[PDB]
Amino acid sequence: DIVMTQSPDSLAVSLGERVTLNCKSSQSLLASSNNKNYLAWYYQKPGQAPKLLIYWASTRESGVPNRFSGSGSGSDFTLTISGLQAEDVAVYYCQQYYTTPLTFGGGTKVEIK
Amino acid sequence: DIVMTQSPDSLAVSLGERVTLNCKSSQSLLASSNNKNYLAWYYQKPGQAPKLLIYWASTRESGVPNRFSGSGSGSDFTLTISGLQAEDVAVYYCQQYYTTPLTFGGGTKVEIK
Amino acid sequence: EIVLTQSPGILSLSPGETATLFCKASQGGNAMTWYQKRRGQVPRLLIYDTSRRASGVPDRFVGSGSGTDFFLTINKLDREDFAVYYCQQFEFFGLGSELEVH
Amino acid sequence: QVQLVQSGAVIKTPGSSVKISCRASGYNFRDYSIHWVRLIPDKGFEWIGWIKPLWGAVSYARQLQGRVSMTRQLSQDPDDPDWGVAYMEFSGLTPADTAEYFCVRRGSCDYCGDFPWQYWGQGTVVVV
Amino acid sequence: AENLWVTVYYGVPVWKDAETTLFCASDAKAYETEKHNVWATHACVPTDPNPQEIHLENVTEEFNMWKNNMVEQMHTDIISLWDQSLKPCVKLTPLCVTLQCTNVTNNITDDMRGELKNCSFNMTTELRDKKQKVYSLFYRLDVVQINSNKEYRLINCNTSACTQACPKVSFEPIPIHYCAPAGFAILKCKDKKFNGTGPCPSVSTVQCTHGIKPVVSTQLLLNGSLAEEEVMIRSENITNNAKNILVQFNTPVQINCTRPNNNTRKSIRIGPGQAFYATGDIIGDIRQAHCNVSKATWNETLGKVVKQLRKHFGNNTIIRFANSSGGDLEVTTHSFNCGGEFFYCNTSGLFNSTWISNNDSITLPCRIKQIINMWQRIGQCMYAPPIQGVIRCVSNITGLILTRDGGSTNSTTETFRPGGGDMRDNWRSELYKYKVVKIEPLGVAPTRCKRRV
Amino acid sequence: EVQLVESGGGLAKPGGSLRLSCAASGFTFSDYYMDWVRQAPGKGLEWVSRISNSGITWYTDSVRGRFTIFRDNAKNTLYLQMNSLRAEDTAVYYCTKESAAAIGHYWGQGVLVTVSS
Amino acid sequence: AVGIGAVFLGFLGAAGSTMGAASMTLTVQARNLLSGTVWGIKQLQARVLAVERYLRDQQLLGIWGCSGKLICCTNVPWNSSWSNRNLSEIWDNMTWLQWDKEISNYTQIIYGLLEESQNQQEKNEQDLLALD
Amino acid sequence: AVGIGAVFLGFLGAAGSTMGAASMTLTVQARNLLSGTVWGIKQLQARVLAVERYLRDQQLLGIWGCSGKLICCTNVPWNSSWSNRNLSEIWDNMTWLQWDKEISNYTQIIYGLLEESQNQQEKNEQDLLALD
Ligand SMILES: *[C@@H]1O[C@H](CO)[C@@H](O[C@@H]2O[C@H](CO)[C@@H](O[C@@H]3O[C@H](CO[C@H]4O[C@H](CO)[C@@H](O)[C@H](O)[C@@H]4O)[C@@H](O)[C@H](O[C@H]4O[C@H](CO)[C@@H](O)[C@H](O)[C@@H]4O)[C@@H]3O)[C@H](O)[C@H]2NC(C)=O)[C@H](O)[C@H]1NC(C)=O
Ligand SMILES: *[C@@H]1O[C@H](CO)[C@@H](O[C@@H]2O[C@H](CO)[C@@H](O[C@@H]3O[C@H](CO)[C@@H](O)[C@H](O[C@H]4O[C@H](CO)[C@@H](O)[C@H](O)[C@@H]4O)[C@@H]3O)[C@H](O)[C@H]2NC(C)=O)[C@H](O)[C@H]1NC(C)=O
Ligand SMILES: *[C@@H]1O[C@H](CO)[C@@H](O[C@@H]2O[C@H](CO)[C@@H](O[C@@H]3O[C@H](CO)[C@@H](O)[C@H](O[C@H]4O[C@H](CO)[C@@H](O)[C@H](O)[C@@H]4O)[C@@H]3O)[C@H](O)[C@H]2NC(C)=O)[C@H](O)[C@H]1NC(C)=O
Ligand SMILES: *[C@@H]1O[C@H](CO)[C@@H](O[C@@H]2O[C@H](CO)[C@@H](O[C@@H]3O[C@H](CO)[C@@H](O)[C@H](O)[C@@H]3O)[C@H](O)[C@H]2NC(C)=O)[C@H](O)[C@H]1NC(C)=O
Ligand SMILES: *[C@@H]1O[C@H](CO)[C@@H](O[C@@H]2O[C@H](CO)[C@@H](O)[C@H](O)[C@H]2NC(C)=O)[C@H](O)[C@H]1NC(C)=O
Ligand SMILES: *[C@@H]1O[C@H](CO)[C@@H](O[C@@H]2O[C@H](CO)[C@@H](O)[C@H](O)[C@H]2NC(C)=O)[C@H](O)[C@H]1NC(C)=O
Ligand SMILES: *[C@@H]1O[C@H](CO)[C@@H](O[C@@H]2O[C@H](CO)[C@@H](O)[C@H](O)[C@H]2NC(C)=O)[C@H](O)[C@H]1NC(C)=O
Ligand SMILES: *[C@@H]1O[C@H](CO)[C@@H](O[C@@H]2O[C@H](CO)[C@@H](O)[C@H](O)[C@H]2NC(C)=O)[C@H](O)[C@H]1NC(C)=O
Ligand SMILES: *[C@@H]1O[C@H](CO)[C@@H](O[C@@H]2O[C@H](CO)[C@@H](O)[C@H](O)[C@H]2NC(C)=O)[C@H](O)[C@H]1NC(C)=O
Ligand SMILES: *[C@@H]1O[C@H](CO)[C@@H](O[C@@H]2O[C@H](CO)[C@@H](O)[C@H](O)[C@H]2NC(C)=O)[C@H](O)[C@H]1NC(C)=O
Ligand SMILES: *[C@@H]1O[C@H](CO)[C@@H](O[C@@H]2O[C@H](CO)[C@@H](O)[C@H](O)[C@H]2NC(C)=O)[C@H](O)[C@H]1NC(C)=O
Ligand SMILES: *[C@@H]1O[C@H](CO)[C@@H](O)[C@H](O)[C@H]1NC(C)=O
Ligand SMILES: *[C@@H]1O[C@H](CO)[C@@H](O)[C@H](O)[C@H]1NC(C)=O
Ligand SMILES: *[C@@H]1O[C@H](CO)[C@@H](O)[C@H](O)[C@H]1NC(C)=O
Ligand SMILES: *[C@@H]1O[C@H](CO)[C@@H](O)[C@H](O)[C@H]1NC(C)=O
Ligand SMILES: *[C@@H]1O[C@H](CO)[C@@H](O)[C@H](O)[C@H]1NC(C)=O
Repeated sequence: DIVMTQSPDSLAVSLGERVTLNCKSSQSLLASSNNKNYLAWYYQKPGQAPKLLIYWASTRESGVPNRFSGSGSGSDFTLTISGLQAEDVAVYYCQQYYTTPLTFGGGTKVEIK
Repeated sequence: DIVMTQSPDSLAVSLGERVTLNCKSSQSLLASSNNKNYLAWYYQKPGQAPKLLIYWASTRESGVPNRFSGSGSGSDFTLTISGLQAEDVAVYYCQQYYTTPLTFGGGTKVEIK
Repeated sequence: EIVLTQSPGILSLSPGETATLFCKASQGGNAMTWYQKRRGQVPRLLIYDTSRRASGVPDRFVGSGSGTDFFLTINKLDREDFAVYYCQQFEFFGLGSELEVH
Repeated sequence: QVQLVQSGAVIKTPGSSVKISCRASGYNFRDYSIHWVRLIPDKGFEWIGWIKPLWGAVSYARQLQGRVSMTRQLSQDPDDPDWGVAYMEFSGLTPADTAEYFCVRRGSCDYCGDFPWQYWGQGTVVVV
Repeated sequence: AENLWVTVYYGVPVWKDAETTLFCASDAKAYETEKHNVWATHACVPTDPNPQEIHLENVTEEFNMWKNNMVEQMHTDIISLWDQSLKPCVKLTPLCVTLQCTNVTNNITDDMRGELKNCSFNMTTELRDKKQKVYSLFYRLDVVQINSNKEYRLINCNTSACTQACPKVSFEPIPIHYCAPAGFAILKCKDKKFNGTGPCPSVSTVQCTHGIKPVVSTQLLLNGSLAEEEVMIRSENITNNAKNILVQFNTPVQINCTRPNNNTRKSIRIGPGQAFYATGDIIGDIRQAHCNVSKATWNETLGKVVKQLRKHFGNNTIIRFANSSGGDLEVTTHSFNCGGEFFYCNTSGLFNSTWISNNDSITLPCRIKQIINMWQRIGQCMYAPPIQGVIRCVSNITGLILTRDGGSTNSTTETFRPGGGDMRDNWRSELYKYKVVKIEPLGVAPTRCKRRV
Repeated sequence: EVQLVESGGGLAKPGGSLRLSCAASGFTFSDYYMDWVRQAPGKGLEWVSRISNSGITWYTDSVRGRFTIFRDNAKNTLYLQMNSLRAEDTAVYYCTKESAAAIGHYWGQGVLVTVSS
Repeated sequence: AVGIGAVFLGFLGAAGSTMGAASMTLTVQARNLLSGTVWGIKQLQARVLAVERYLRDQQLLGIWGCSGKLICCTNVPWNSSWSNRNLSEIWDNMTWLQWDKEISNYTQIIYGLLEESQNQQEKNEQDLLALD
Repeated sequence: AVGIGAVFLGFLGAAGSTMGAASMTLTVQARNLLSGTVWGIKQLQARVLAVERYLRDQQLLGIWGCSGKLICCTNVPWNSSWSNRNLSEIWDNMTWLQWDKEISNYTQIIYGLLEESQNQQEKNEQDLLALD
């Protein structure tokens, strides 16, 4: 099937400065018909149901402020933060929704150092 | 652009016998879609506004008698008279109306010798 | 001839800071090239076409500016990033902008 | 890889005619121009001149004409055409010509011009 | 009514820039010749000379001859088409042999040199048993001495078997029309003062290009396209010295070129159906091949090009012209083909000028080679057969390909060398007008009508 | 029966301006393209401009946006405004009617414009 | 908006005219879009590229409402977030070369809506025939 | 029978779904059916085989009632000797892969009736225009 591999396992940084994260795909998720690409970047808190952050591999969800950016097309994808908050330091996820079975990423647990 | 070159500069003949005149084009005016060709043979008297003689590179105008013949296709064109009259001895013109800019011929001034 | 002039020259900055290097062209309307030469080593293309990064250079070298004002901005100065910097327009060169450690 | 490998350093007499080669390997040598650029202590980079090695079309710095002469030696075999040897005979050696000389090549990108020199030889130190 | 409804329209005139493969075409008189006496006479479609064009009003497209395509296509196609007229020809495998060369029968001057060597050698006959002894005449530039006795060989004996150019096929230029396929169009710039870069205000679409005679000339591009009213200098970027400057001037400069030596083509039988056409006798005087330009009109055109060069370099600039700095043979001295004969003519009399900001004829000598290494391939040379009689030809110098030297350290002057270099500078001076675009229908636009169900 | 009768001016200083008009009687301006053609004295006739049935103008490549053409369909006339006149504009001007077979089907009488001081 | 005139009115002739005037000559560009030892391969692949492009465009039309109309109307409304400009300042002001750039970003958003509306209209037509 | 869902819904995605549910995605297989020194001949004959097959299918449609509808109805009735099964047990039970085998024998009997009914409807339309 389609293997979704996140490149770091964790990222413990300070608060205020930007970070960046990556998710590689074993298969090019760029739909040639729609010319638009298929990533769901999710955010799960400890003990909470997750929520969407990035849909169509680039576009932020309503309720999410301007400090996130889903970026990249083809096979390798990048979630770039611009400013870290205390509300943000929990697990991110990358998801392909191009085919069945729907597979997720490994989960990069970002916390505060 | 398209250069319209008349081959003689003048033609002074006697009256009653036939003549012939030619106009060469720097570009093939034969429209491949309509399969019909684009010459306006004009006739200007001294001190008068000109009038049409030949349209669609072959067809005579109404009011013009049977003694004229526009002839030829492709790039080189021939106005053949069958009988010269005293009303006819003034300047002929060839015109392409295939493109902009509309260019005319040099003007072969036919008079009586 | 295109007379190139580098404005900071000797600049001493602590590691972890940011550096801004200015190059001044006597004739405008052209691009600018940025090279790095370390001590006793071979020079390396950092920036060509005033903004484009070369192959195998990290992202913190940011070229900017136009006309007669050309900026090379280094962010988060590494220990290896304290060297001499040159700005080339077509066949002419600057005299070197040395970046020393405070 | 793309390698520009020069000859070793040299010590010459005032009035000699030094010759420095530059073996290029790893690419089609008939395509890319080879530039020669020097470095003088307390004077900076000075450009010496380029050569197009397809026909050896040379062009020189204006203040170095009459003294420099560039040639090339191509690869003539259908098996190994990916190498070549550039040459530079710099003549009329003065002690003001004590410098480090460089054969360089432009990058192979679509916005790399002639002068945005990606590849660089290790340089020959010439003391006159 | 303020709600608009979308409508898609088919046949919408709008284009994007695209890269496609244009196809060759020839004139009907060029299509009239047959049997491959020239290159590829039936491979290309016949068309009219000066193909049909219509003018486009109120349109402006930006052009660039330097990042243009289809000069790459024409360069690749002319190289490959040059190669494809050599596969039926004769390889000189049995002629790589020891040449016993003596001087030509001539009053030898010990200061100068004879440019002809009379070389005898063993040639294999049509029978594989018997060999014969036959002599020929070669040039100094085609033979080298291998190490008393004086035995030579050809210079290309250690790189390739040298394919003889077939004497049936000719090398004269015939005009190619580059025609676009369906769905693509070609735009021509009719603007006068257009330097091949930026917006053209007056374009016209055309189905095929105008006639491009393929000339092979390094310096001084011949039989080209003349400029309209003044000299136009064209470059990608003036301040870059490694870019050539293409100078196209208005009235052409008449050049005459000749080999006055009356030669004797002699056939030598190599094998079954294998013939080598060698030089026999030199009938008469041994004279040097040369060219003439007019002194007065060349001084006139140099004044015109200095007048146009002072627009990019200030008025108080001293413009001087010197000869080429060095290289191979055909990058320093201007090469051409005067009817199956490859001349290498010295331009030191032409570019010998200085210009301050305040009935004669130049003779210029030529060399002739018989074997050539066109486009500098790895293993493909070409023998060219000798041709009968005194050979003279008239041509038009249309432009120049100049190169500024690396002016530094307070250059009060700026000097200009001639230089051939790549052949594409020869080809960019003819496709500087045209570009090729992709016509895309199915536009989409709002209007005030909903589809009635 | 269809006459194109012209008017305007004939006396203009070199470097000036003039407006030349053309009234027509015999047909409808809703569906016919109009022209403007001049003849130099002793030289050939040459085209200047063309206007569509709704105001799409076509100019020769010498008048280069100095001349404008306006066809007043309400006041039933054809207009040629000439700003920044040149010495080589001295000619006789003609408004014509275009047919579908050949242009210049009918012909105006002409205005002798002499651009001279 | 067509009148009597004798000039050729050829391919890409009204490319610079306003798009309310180039719409009266669309059969010309539709007509001149299809017909036009080793080189036969190059000519042959150019010809099959031409017919493949023509088939792709006719297929994009055919899965919408119009298959041979060459001017067709549909049931999706013009979202004013796309071009936010008046109706009077497109058909009398701009050209197709200039209107192509202004909705090139919003292209391929529109085409999915066109296919969606045509599929919904086909299933509504099938149900309306089915209830009878 | 279409709803909100974000998955790609691609070519041959609903091949195993029931034929009342694969009918809501037929423009996908219609779209992905045409566009996709010696080997250029093989590639070129593959491309002309593709466009020839597309033209043959569009010609079979075009001589019937629908030329660009992609769902069309006609005037020949379903002979119950062909499949002898209920309407409820085709659109909710079987797939097109399974319905293809069950009328493959009765195929080419149906197509002649389709052409016959379309030719009869064309001549009836011509006569109905002719009497007016
Ligand atoms: C720049 O442009 C000019 C103008 O075209 C070119 O000049 C022509 O060059 C060609 C080839 O170099 C010349 O063709 C050859 O001419 C020789 C002279 O004969 C001429 O005169 C006789 C009598 O009037 C004519 O019958 C004949 O056709 C020529 O017009 C001939 O001896 C040659 O013919 C031989 O070779 C051909 C090859 O196929 C055979 O078919 C013949 O039967 C015969 O064996 C040949 O015809 C041409 O004459 C030149 N024209 C002028 C006006 O000078 C320049 O060459 C060109 N510059 C460059 C660099 O290409
Ligand atoms: C010698 O002259 C030629 C002719 O002008 C010149 O070529 C031009 O180079 C520029 C780059 O230097 C090319 O790129 C363009 O640059 C302009 C202005 O920056 C913009 O329209 C575009 O650049 C934008 O995008 C870049 C990347 O996306 C950004 O880095 C940049 O800041 C801009 O935002 C555009 O790409 C231009 O196409 C050519 N033009 C031609 C006609 O060749 C050449 O650079 C000159 N030589 C030198 C050394 O300057
Ligand atoms: C292209 O053409 C130019 C000229 O048309 C040509 O330049 C000449 O080359 C020769 C050698 O290649 C130069 O050298 C001469 O060679 C003879 C040989 O004996 C010498 O004797 C000459 O010396 C005389 O002149 C000196 C100065 O006047 C005297 O001091 C001396 O006593 C002799 O009288 C001379 O050196 C020749 O000088 C040039 N011509 C010019 C004008 O410089 C060029 O070589 C050609 N290109 C190629 C590639 O061959
Ligand atoms: C450009 O013009 C200059 C000036 O004429 C040329 O320089 C000259 O080049 C020739 C060689 O072609 C030199 O001739 C010499 O002849 C002796 C004879 O034995 C030989 O031993 C030398 O090695 C050399 O070949 C000549 O001295 C030289 N003159 C000067 C003043 O430098 C130059 O060749 C021309 N360039 C081209 C491309 O034609
Ligand atoms: C080239 O050399 C050959 C000899 O190999 C010359 O041919 C001889 O010339 C003499 C003088 O007339 C004759 O007596 C011989 O009979 C010739 N022999 C042959 C085999 O032909 C030839 O004349 C020389 N040609 C030139 C131009 O130098
Ligand atoms: C025949 O050619 C040879 C060269 O292979 C000539 O030998 C030298 O020629 C040069 C210039 O032609 C002279 O400057 C030398 O002096 C010649 N060498 C000798 C030892 O004289 C030779 O002169 C030519 N002629 C004859 C009759 O052998
Ligand atoms: C042509 O072939 C003949 C015979 O194979 C060569 O003549 C021989 O040359 C060598 C070297 O001088 C002598 O030792 C032999 O005695 C010669 N044999 C004969 C039969 O004469 C000759 O060198 C070859 N080349 C030419 C140009 O004649
Ligand atoms: C060729 O002409 C163009 C104008 O059409 C010149 O391009 C402009 O040059 C000026 C400086 O003189 C710049 O400010 C503009 O940005 C340029 N415009 C474009 C579109 O490039 C160009 O310099 C000319 N080139 C030469 C070699 O003369
Ligand atoms: C080149 O030489 C040939 C000799 O082979 C000359 O041809 C001869 O010309 C004369 C009169 O001109 C005739 O009487 C002979 O019959 C010709 N002989 C042959 C074999 O053709 C030719 O004229 C010379 N060419 C030049 C330009 O001088
Ligand atoms: C180049 O050659 C042409 C001939 O092709 C020369 O033109 C001739 O010039 C003479 C006067 O010298 C006239 O009598 C002839 O009528 C001319 N003939 C033609 C066909 O034009 C020209 O003069 C030569 N030019 C040079 C610089 O040598
Ligand atoms: C070089 O250019 C001249 C024009 O400057 C050409 O001469 C014209 O040639 C055409 C046909 O070839 C004639 O119709 C013209 O009357 C000629 N004009 C003049 C002024 O002579 C000439 O053909 C070109 N080629 C050569 C080889 O001279
Ligand atoms: C062929 O021989 C010539 C003459 O000795 C020499 O210059 C050249 O380098 C040789 N080429 C090869 C490929 O050996
Ligand atoms: C040079 O002088 C000419 C006068 O003919 C003028 O048009 C041009 O602008 C001047 N250029 C400069 C750089 O002064
Ligand atoms: C340069 O010109 C002078 C005088 O015009 C001339 O004597 C000299 O021979 C020329 N130089 C060359 C290399 O021909
Ligand atoms: C489409 O995107 C580009 C780049 O973000 C933007 O500049 C442009 O304005 C957009 N198109 C429209 C019609 O807004
Ligand atoms: C078609 O013919 C085969 C072979 O005779 C038969 O088994 C099959 O049942 C037939 N098809 C149908 C739908 O009856």
